[PDB]
Amino acid sequence: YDRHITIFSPEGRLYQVEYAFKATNQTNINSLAVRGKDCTVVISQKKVPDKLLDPTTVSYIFCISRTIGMVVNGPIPDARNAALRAKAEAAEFRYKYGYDMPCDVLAKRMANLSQIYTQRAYMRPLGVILTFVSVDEELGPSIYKTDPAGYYVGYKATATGPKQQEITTNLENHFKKSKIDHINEESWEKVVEFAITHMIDALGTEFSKNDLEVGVATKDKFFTLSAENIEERLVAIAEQD
Amino acid sequence: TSIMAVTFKDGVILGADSRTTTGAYIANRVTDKLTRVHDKIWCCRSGSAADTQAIADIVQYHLELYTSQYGTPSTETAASVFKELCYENKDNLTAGIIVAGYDDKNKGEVYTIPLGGSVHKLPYAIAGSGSTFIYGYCDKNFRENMSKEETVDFIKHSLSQAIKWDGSSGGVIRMVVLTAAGVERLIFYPDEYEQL
Amino acid sequence: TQQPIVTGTSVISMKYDNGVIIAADNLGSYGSLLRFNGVERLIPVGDNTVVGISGDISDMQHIERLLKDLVTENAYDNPLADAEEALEPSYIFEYLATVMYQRRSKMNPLWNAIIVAGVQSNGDQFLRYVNLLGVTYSSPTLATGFGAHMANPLLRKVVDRESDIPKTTVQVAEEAIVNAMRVLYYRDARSSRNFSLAIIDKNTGLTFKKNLQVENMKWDFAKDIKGYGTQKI
Amino acid sequence: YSFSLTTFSPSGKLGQIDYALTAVKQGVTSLGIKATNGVVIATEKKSSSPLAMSETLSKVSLLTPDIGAVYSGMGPDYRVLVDKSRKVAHTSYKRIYGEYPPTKLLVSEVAKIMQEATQSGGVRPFGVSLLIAGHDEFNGFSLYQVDPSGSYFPWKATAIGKGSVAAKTFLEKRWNDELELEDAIHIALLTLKESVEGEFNGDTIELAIIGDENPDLLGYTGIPTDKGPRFRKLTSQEINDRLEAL
Amino acid sequence: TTIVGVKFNNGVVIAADTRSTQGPIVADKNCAKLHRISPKIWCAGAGTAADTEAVTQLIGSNIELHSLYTSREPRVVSALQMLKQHLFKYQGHIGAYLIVAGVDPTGSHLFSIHAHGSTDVGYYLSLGSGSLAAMAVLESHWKQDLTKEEAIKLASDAIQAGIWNDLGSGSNVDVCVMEIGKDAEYLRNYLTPNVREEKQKSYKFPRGTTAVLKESIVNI
Amino acid sequence: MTSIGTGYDLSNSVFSPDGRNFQVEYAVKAVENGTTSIGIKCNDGVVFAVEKLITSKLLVPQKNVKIQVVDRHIGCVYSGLIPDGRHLVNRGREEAASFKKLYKTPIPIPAFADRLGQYVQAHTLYNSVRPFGVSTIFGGVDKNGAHLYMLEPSGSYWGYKGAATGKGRQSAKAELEKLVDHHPEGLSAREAVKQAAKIIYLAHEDNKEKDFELEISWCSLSETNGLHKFVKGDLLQEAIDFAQKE
Amino acid sequence: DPSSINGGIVVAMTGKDCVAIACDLRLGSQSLGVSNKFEKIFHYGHVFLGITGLATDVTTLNEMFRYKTNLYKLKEERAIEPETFTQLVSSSLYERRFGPYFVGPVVAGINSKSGKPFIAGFDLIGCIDEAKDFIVSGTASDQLFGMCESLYEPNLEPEDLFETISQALLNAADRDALSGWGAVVYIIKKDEVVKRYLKMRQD
Ligand SMILES: [Mg+2]
Ligand SMILES: [Mg+2]
Ligand SMILES: [Mg+2]
Ligand SMILES: [Mg+2]
Ligand SMILES: [Mg+2]
Repeated sequence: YDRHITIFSPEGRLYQVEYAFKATNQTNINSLAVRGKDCTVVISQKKVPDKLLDPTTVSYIFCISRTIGMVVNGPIPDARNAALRAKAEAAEFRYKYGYDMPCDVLAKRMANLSQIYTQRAYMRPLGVILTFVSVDEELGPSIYKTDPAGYYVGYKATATGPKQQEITTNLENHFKKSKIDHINEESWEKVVEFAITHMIDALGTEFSKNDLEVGVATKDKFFTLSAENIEERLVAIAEQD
Repeated sequence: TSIMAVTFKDGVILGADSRTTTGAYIANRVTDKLTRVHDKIWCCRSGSAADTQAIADIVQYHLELYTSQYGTPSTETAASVFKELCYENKDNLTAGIIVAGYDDKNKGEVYTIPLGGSVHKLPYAIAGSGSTFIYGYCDKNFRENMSKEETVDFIKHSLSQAIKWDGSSGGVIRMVVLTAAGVERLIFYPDEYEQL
Repeated sequence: TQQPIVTGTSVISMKYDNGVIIAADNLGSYGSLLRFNGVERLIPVGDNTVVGISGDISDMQHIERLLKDLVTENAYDNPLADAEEALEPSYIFEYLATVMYQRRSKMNPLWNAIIVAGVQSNGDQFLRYVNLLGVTYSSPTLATGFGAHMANPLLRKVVDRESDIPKTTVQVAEEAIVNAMRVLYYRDARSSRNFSLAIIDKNTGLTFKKNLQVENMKWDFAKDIKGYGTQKI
Repeated sequence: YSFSLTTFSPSGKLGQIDYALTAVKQGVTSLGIKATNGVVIATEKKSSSPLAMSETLSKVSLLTPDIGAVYSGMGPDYRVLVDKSRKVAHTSYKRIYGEYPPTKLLVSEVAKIMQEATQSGGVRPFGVSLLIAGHDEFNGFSLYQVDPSGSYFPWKATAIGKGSVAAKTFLEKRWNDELELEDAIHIALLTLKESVEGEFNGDTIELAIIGDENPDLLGYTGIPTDKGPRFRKLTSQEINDRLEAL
Repeated sequence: TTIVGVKFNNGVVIAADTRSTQGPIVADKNCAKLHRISPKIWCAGAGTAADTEAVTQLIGSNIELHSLYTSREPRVVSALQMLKQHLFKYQGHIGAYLIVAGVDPTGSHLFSIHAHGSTDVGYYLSLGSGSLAAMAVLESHWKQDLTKEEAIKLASDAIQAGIWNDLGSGSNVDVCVMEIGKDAEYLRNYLTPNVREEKQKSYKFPRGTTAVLKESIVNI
Repeated sequence: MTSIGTGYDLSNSVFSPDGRNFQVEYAVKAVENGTTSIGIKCNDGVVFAVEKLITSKLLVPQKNVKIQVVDRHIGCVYSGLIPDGRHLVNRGREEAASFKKLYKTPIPIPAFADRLGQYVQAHTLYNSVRPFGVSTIFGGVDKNGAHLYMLEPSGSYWGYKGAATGKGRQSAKAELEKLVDHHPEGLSAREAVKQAAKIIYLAHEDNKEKDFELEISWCSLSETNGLHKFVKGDLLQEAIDFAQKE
Repeated sequence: DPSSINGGIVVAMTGKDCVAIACDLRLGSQSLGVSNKFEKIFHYGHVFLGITGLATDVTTLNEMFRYKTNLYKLKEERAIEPETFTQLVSSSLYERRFGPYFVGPVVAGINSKSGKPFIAGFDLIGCIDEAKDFIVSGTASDQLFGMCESLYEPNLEPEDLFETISQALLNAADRDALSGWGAVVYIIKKDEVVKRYLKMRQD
């Protein structure tokens, strides 16, 4: 049983959950999220090798509510299952309580749903890591990330993917040097540029406008960038004349 | 109540009186009957205040859910959602609702949903106890494709007259303007509209 | 529906030698307020059927949607949906009759009277009535509500018995229908001057005429009617 | 899966409960100390990344104004128990009597919740042990441990999780029945200092007390009969203060 | 019953009379009509007294759970949505009529709510049998940008109007002051303008006045 | 790859230690045994085509139709276990009708895509069902233009310029790719029809042993007023003649 | 209405370190007097409950409360206090909001910890009369209000409280066709409870 359903192994471990974590790297793409003074930026690689694909339909970022964005690390169908659920939760919350669901509250809620799949035998965990961003009305720029174990926490910044330790250490170093926990830029564009630059650095690769996708949360709304705006960003950081 | 919504050349304008009564007592003299269910989709409310608030609330929830899943809902779609709730629960609602929206293709749209839950798309719509008194006035003064200013005037004149004759209407005249430029709220006080 | 709010008055209809005609005015009333004036109450289903509806307009709209859904469903996995396996008037009728009787029997009627008009695949005229009680009947002419009382007697002078049908042309039937519409406008306080008419012909198909107006009225003599008894001026 | 997943083995032991305990024994150390004028509960805040903000999570939770809890084992199991515990305090107690439940009865409700996960079809037991500190008017201050089995025992002091054997030992030596809250806080710190590998400050330690009523935390004045909450969580600052003059 | 609400430059004030009536009889001459939903959210009720109290408690409990769950201060609009949805679901049969006032992280708020589930918002409101008398005062003396002390005076004058003119109302004035940035300030019997005069005599009976058939000790 | 995931491939919704679901990948092997089906997004529309294997001359020609309509505006074609394909289309028809009932406007193509996707992935959630043994190519016209999608047994779907699945999918994909390269300015619907016939013809060389019949459908703003229609009569024969010439 | 079929009254009053609670003995069916011994006052530990109204509900509520308080004592390991019992009565009543027990309960008792006298009344759906001089209930509640507001003064000694609550009950009852036919009075202090049966008119 213990290799197949969410029951304890003699070491008090849950294998299907551990294996669910392995699933999250299967799309072989990295994401990072960073907070500005007044915005939150989420960035994720985009690898569309098959030329028969419509790249504009390939996305692991989702607009959960007017203010909450989500980026997912893991296979797209579990990704879209979660995205649908969070959207529904966020709508129900606003209806019942009369204000917009905070990002950390949505994260906790999804964390709880996730912990339930680790406790009930008949449901499998989702093979996904959900990064939630917003500029919360009370907490300011916010990043909360949930995993298949039902765990979540808030972040100064975070990274998820096969090369996440690389990007993470790239960020920690920067935040040590800087002595603040966010990027001191008001322009969301400068915050996006920052994130692209540090991801390029940590992954040892350059990007064209088709190699990534970008979400941006501000006080007013969360939105994603067209390939055209992404290009404009890539130009801003171009170091060649 | 006196509520109307009027399509015009650049979009649509919603108007309403601000009086809510229970018996002959004016329980609220500054009611806001112009209710938002999406960015550029709003509605005018008449009938039971509990019913119309409860309906608009649930419709706002449906369109929020719609937006996160499917994208921007059309004015028609909003009218559909209202209709479904009004028709299916006809035996337990008193709601007379005008749905009015802007979009880049149709510009302004107006759907009136009378008691019973039928739905009617119209170039303009009047409703509420006070509208009876202005049927003839509105018929003779409405033109298609009026300017914003001409439209504000039409509504001001219309609702001013309905307020004059209807005990269930009064207070201030509220207006909401839906166009490409966005959402604008207007207000007119008795000392202005009572002289027209 | 426990009681009607917005309503359409008479739908009227008759068979003629090669098909059927059906008409209904464009009014949606609200008690004694003549509230809406471009309300279409004739509902074509495919090329062979027109469903005319009176009564509660909310319920009419609900039935419209049921009909579109039938059309949609019938086409699923149906390579002959536009041909051999298209909807027949008789299928549309039987469905509605089933629905009306079910709703009556749950004490929650669709508050309507309905006439279904069309031509069957073998060329036979189809004309049959159903209402909020689930009551059904056919006759060479059918009319609902007020029209049952004044249009029927007019229309029966044209097609009085089954044998009159092949002796009756579109031209004659259409004239009879229009005249009845004028008479209803004279005497039905909930009628409008504007109406729709549809002909379904075994040869020419469906012909849907929107925006007809009652014409050629007599009001002349009214100038000479003064007082109510003794008054002379 | 409509059958128990916790079942008896031939030795009579229930494996899933034992394995649940193993998970608990693997968790970060946490402890509780009961004084004459209060109770303290404490744990370490291991941040699983420096980019994580540990303040956004809380291992010590207020259940009622006079009752709080901490845990070792699986965090998400704990989070969920906390939500359930707060609700049952209202649904089975406050909405009936207009009063918050006394500690031992609230402990008893949480015990039920955990027992149920060890018997109902289709579920694993919870992988946490809780320490629960409370006060009530008729029993005064108390301290309980609840286990994955749903068993609970009252303690004068105890520790759970990884470094619990040494911690229970340390506590056996230093504990006496005349500690005042301040002694108990001090001892809790010294105790946690052994278990703590790595950083040790007000930012990697979570600590709360059940002590005197705090009228300043009530949020309103005017009902003089209205008691302030006895539960208070110590700030980062307050914890560092004690640490320097340790 | 007479309850009012009055916003001021930095918060909101709520007030009520203290008479509860079984028909034309006064059951409680010093009753408490100002209820707490949460520390800084308070409500006053008219209508069916049990419904007013019960629904207060239900939402208060839920608001508390919500607040613990979300780690946020409860918001007045949350009490509003929860109450109106509950009252609507019951189609008027829960005869609660409430003025709910409060301050939260988004500012200061004032709402009314009726048994069928409809809600209003304004700077000054009244409910209950004495609401016409109170509203006559509010309509005569309200102005924008009241200080705390002015809104207390105005609300207190309005309750008085009902106490004196409404048979449904009487006895004392209770106020609660919810100022932004401060603890809610509940003033029980802020005014007590109706003390019984001294009776003309004591009606203490001489001991043994009352005839007894039998007597016995009961054991608890 | 280990193609066989021994000990983890015996029931659906089980994660293998490398985070795979083998039952889903096995469901894919059945899809790869199906007949070839394709979709081509064109300038104002979409085209569908399928290979139909004439297993016996006892089959009656032009019966046993494979392409299905959903609502009035969406086509679906699938390869693999055909009855799984009908099952999925039945679900799509309810979802479409349900959307149209509340919101009045016909279900937009990306919205329809996600309804099918969630339903398909819901069948990778539990061991009490098996995954769908079809890949489905589908799409149509909405307020935002033409859309074409392909949906796999996992629930995974994306939008496509051209899509192919079934036995001859590698061959078909290659021709789909040449087609893309050769038409940067776009492809008319009529052109796409002919090109579709050619592609199915080339793919058939994988099932060359048996005869086949070609089935083609489209949905195009200018050709069918954004409704789904089967390509028939002269246009069909014209495409058949063209395909054969190549 | 159901609350006047059987008839009967209850009154409770506070005094100095004492409370008292009293009731008539009548059970009738409209004009027909049937039982001469139907007491309306019960106790669970040191908490007293009086109940007027429909006799069948009087009996039902008693059993319900004995049940609830017994479980309380077992679980809580101490007997319920008057304040806590008051809330319990309220919520038990409200639970039947739309099909209520036709009763007017009254609680009296002394908190074992504060030593503070406590009384309360309820409407048929649980609304609490927090008043702490006197509480009245039953078909002669008007009469009782009148008698209490007149005769009552605060901080009566138990011996004096006994005369006051007796005369209030007796005189209210004699102006009510549906009340009377005997009475019982409890004088409750910390260490002693005395029950007395009053002599009254039998018409
Ligand atoms: Mg599971
Ligand atoms: Mg007026
Ligand atoms: Mg009484
Ligand atoms: Mg008597
Ligand atoms: Mg007698």
